[PDB]
Amino acid sequence: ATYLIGDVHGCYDELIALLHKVEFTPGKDTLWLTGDLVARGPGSLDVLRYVKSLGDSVRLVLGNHDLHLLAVFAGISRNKPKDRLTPLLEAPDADELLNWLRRQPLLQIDEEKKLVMAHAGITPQWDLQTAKECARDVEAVLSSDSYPFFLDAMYGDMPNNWSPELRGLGRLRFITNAFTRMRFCFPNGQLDMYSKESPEEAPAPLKPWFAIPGPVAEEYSIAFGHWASLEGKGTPEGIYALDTGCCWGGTLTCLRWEDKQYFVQPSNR
Ligand SMILES: [Mn+2]
Ligand SMILES: [Mn+2]
Repeated sequence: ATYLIGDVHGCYDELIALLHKVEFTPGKDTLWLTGDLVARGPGSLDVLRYVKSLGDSVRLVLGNHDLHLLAVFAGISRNKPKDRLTPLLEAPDADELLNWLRRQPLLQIDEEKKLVMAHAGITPQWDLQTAKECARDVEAVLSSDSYPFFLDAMYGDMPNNWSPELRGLGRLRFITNAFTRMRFCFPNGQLDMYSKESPEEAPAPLKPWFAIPGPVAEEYSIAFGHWASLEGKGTPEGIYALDTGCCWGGTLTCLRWEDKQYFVQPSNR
């Protein structure tokens, strides 16, 4: 069976309880995770140890908190107490866990399931070939010996409009923002990097990225996490918003792909 779970955010107990509810069995089943494995919840260290141990039984995409953890580890960014990352950063296997984490994808594609995953979704300004190339380019910098320079460069809110002509720092920043921070778009597909509200709470003319017809969404189902204020609701056919806010006191959601059946684990608080 194939299971897809939204942002875990260090909620190790809820993750394991949900996997036991569906009797997840590595070697028979595959787990897809929308990223943001770490921060806010208490068990980021246990989450990373477990997800790394799954090997080929898990298909991960990196989220914005996963990249932020890497930036803290590399001395690029300051550790925020609220993120609760210190046990992971101080662990004796921190190097092993985080060198594994930075090698993971930003984008997963299964052609037989006609299924795409990324943390925030797929901007409507990208076709599939472009999304693949952009994921490959950022994955290459993150997996390289020089990844702290990219982590430092990734911070920024501009440019917010895609063009194949983008080069350099702006190209990489846009790619990172589209895969890991996107929520709202302007009508022309341009990213808005400020509003984090629900679609009904947002100011005009902002619309969800998935409300703008895009070439990927026209041919593939898209699963994503990230947008907790969406509460997993309000999406069109073929768009699966899996982040129901476990770390915020919401729920952890798991979708089984074969029958589109949902399983939910309440937050422990
Ligand atoms: Mn998140
Ligand atoms: Mn996120």
